[PDB]
Amino acid sequence: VVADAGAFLRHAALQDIGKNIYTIREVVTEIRDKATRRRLAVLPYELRFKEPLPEYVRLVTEFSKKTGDYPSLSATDIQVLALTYQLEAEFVGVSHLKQEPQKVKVSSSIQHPETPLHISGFHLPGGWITPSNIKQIQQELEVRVGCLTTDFAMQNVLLQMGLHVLAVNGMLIREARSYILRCHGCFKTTSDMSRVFCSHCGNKTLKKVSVTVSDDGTLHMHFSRNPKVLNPRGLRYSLPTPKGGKYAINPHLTEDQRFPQLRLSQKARQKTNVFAPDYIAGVSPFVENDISSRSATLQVRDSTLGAGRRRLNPNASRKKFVKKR
Amino acid sequence: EETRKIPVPANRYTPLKENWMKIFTPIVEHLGLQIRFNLKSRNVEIRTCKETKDVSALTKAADFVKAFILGFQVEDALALIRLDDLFLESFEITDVKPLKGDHLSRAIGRIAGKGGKTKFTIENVTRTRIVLADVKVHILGSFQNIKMARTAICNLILGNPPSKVYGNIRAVASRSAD
Amino acid sequence: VVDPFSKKDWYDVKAPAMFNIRNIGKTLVTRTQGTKIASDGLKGRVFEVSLADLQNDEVAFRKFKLITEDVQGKNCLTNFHGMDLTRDKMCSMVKKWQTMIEAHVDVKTTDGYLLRLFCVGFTKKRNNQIRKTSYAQHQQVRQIRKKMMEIMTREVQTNDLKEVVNKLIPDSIGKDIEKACQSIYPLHDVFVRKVKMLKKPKFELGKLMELHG
Amino acid sequence: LGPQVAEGENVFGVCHIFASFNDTFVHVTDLSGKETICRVTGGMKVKADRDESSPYAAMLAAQDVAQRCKELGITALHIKLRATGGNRTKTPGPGAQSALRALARSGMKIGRIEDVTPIPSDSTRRKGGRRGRRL
Amino acid sequence: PLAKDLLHPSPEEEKRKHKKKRLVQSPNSYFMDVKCPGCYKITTVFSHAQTVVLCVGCSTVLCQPTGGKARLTEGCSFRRKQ
RNA sequence: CAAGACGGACCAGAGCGAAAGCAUUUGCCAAGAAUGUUUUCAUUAAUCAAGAACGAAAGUCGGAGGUUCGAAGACGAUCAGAUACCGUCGUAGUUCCGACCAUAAACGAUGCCGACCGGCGAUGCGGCGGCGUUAUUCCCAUGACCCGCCGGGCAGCUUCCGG
Ligand SMILES: [Zn+2]
Repeated sequence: VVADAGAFLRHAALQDIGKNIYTIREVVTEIRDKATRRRLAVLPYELRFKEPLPEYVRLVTEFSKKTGDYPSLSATDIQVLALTYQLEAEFVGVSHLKQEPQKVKVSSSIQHPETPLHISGFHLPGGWITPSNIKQIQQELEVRVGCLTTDFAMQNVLLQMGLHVLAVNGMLIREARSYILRCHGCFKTTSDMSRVFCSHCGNKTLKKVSVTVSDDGTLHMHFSRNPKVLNPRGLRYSLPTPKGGKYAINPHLTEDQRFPQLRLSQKARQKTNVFAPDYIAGVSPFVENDISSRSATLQVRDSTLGAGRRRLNPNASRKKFVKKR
Repeated sequence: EETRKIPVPANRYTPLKENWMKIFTPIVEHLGLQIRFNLKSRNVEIRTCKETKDVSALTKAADFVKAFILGFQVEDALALIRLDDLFLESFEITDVKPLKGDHLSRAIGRIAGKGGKTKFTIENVTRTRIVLADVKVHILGSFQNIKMARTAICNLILGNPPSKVYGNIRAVASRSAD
Repeated sequence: VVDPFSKKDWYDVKAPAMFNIRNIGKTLVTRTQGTKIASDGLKGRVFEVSLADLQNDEVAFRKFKLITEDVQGKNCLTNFHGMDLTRDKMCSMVKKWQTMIEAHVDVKTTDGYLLRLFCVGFTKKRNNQIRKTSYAQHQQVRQIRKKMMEIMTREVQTNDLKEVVNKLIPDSIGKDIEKACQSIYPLHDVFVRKVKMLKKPKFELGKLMELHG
Repeated sequence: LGPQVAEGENVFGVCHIFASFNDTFVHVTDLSGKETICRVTGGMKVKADRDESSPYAAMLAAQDVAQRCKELGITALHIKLRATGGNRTKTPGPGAQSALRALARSGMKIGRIEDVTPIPSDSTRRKGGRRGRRL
Repeated sequence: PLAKDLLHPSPEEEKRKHKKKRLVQSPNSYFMDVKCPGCYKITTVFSHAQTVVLCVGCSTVLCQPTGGKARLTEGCSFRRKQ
């Protein structure tokens, strides 16, 4: 029972479920959540710290770069993987695990990658969200040793190599359903769904591809056989000359170009929380907007705001009196 | 058990998809209601269950999700869940004044102002939230606050400059015993 | 001083045999006071009933107007008067980047009920489309409108109210229009949006019996 | 006094909630709609023309009309929300929302919510001039 | 830009251009020889023919006028002349 | 039930027209740009004093009609001085027919025709070339999408061409 940081973020109190609890210092000390550090001094102390061996982290990296997941992995992640590897090797016999895993099998469909399947509240033609089910919706929930990993990359490598891992649910998991980003220029796959530029060739070219991994160790990934996904419509447009200074915003063509620092003030990024015990004493129902600061005059916006505006093609026609920032 | 269904437009599908968990978590935890999103009819459907705590919570949920769909932020309709006396007046810009074409667009501009600042200024004086659909204006707040915001907005789209609007709305807020 | 509601009577009102749910509900009527007859007072009422209150399997965005025509001792039989769509549905159907095509016909059925049919249909953005708008040209729109007019004219003139109403409950007309108009331009959301009762023949009793049971 | 219906089945009424820009109207009728059971205006509760369109007046109207339906035996109501419509504003105001919330609060089952305002196909000329309306 | 051999452009480039904006004017049409499936009589038909043409020894339509190129009836064979 | 009115949402920096202007269905009438042509005429052209047609709204004559709105006008509120704002009603007018007037911020505050000088990809119409998905796999063409190209347009973005 090797606990990853995902169980600690989700308040997964599975300490009574297992007995061989082993954790890393750098998977518990980096968490900036206050409630986790609060409950850490409250939770019963039967977890213990263990260090992996350099040979086993070397082997774990050796087949993890054959799985095609090594750029997506992190150092403490490899610590967790090789810790579980060492525990299952030292307790259980080593003949269960298999190395140099299976090949991929390609089977595409007509469905869009943005089809809203496997969302709990979404239902095509009954799927309801009940307070009996709010504790149930975590993931695709299906003996002695296991993992408490929430990342798909960890589940992927642990299941390709062959360990039975589990979730916040007490029962061991069977299938892994998720999405990955694949470059369609260099054909390199990254398990990090947040990024937009690929690590290999750096173009803004990652696209979603669905991946399902069975309990045997066989993986199959579905592409989308849809002409809308691979369409060069809104891609070539005339670019402005690069401007410098403290105020210039650039069209963001590379993943690591140096942008000028344009942050928001504290009052500008306060969101009203309504379930605070002292919210009712507020003279206004809402947090007051910020108009006085210099960031308000410069029309500085959050990264989240204006997402569908970027998805419009620049070679189009907007409204006559509107200006796009 | 009874239910309410509310529709969603095409442009409001993605904000519903992104903020989905922040929508259905207070509906299912504090109110105790079943919720789903019918994709064929494109309707958010909320029904009462056996473990619903009290009546009129379904109407709170309907107001919450409808306010989110109209364009308000998820926190601003969580305010509708918690508070009692909050309402939604909405009206067309061409209602008070017959405007055609470009003039109408300029009216929209002076509801926003530069950078939206004028709009935010009203949100500081009337203590309300205001959402601009393409020809429509939605106000969320208390009744006298909604009326104050509506007078300010109608003063803006009859030609009055923002300075007179700020002065008048601050005077009215001063006499409002706030 | 005197409560006028002690002089009132509660009659039961029932749906025709076309629909699964019969019991529409209760109806208030003043008592017979010698001069005016209580049965004559309620003989010209229009009942607004949703389709969800008429059949369990069907959809709820359709409304039926029903005329009460006879009184059977605290029992009211209704006759079909009209059909309409929910305004919430109609508000949801009108999207911007598409073309709305509307048609209307004045058509007489076999048993003499002269009706007015309205049909609406929206242009559809297809599966692999990249363009924002899905506008159809004027001649294509005219051809679609024509095809609706002969479809409704053909499928009303040869039937009676039993078959017409049994067509309007699952909307065979809309699906037939959608199937037939695929050769001109693919359509998104086509329905018979409103049905009006222009003319009725002479009122009988055996017709209501065979319509109800 | 009331219908002779068992405790399982419920009877339906149609509550025309008409929230004009001066008061509110609560017109509870039969499913036919011809005969009125009750109608509580804003002006029947508050003795002030300033408070005529207040949500408090609509709340009191909804409470009194729900008491009237419980005295007769109406237990579930369909709702037809209305604004002034026509040339004027089409969207129902805060008074209609307050009345519906107060009527749902007082133990009454809600059926179908229907936004029936007299929306013109093509309007006549507006009440104000070319200058405008509402200050 | 600033270095273009206007005297000798590539044939793809001149084929792309408008027929009056070529270096030397040349039409986009031709004269096609059509053979009916029934008769053996060969007929010269202009590629953008505006009139409906009938076979001399068959009295059958060969092409139908359109906005641009006249479309051929089904079963007829055509060969471009030089 | 009737009366006159208005053609919302679809409605867009989309289209047409010399401009003012033009938005329910269908039928008729006479026009029009563009595109396509290895058709015909062979300079027949451009701008145009004099002169001639059209010309928003408001207004004036003769007829009809008056639903809404509504200048003037009548009241009601409001004040050291209010005689503009606000509320109710309402005349001419707003509607149609036939005669008048020729005026607008009748604006792109930018004459018309013709040539050359950077780039880009969206859209409307027409034409050309095409793997494919579709009309429940359509038996052939045809409509809708998709990818390029050319011509005329309504526009946009970008640029230290130069002003
Ligand atoms: Zn790449």
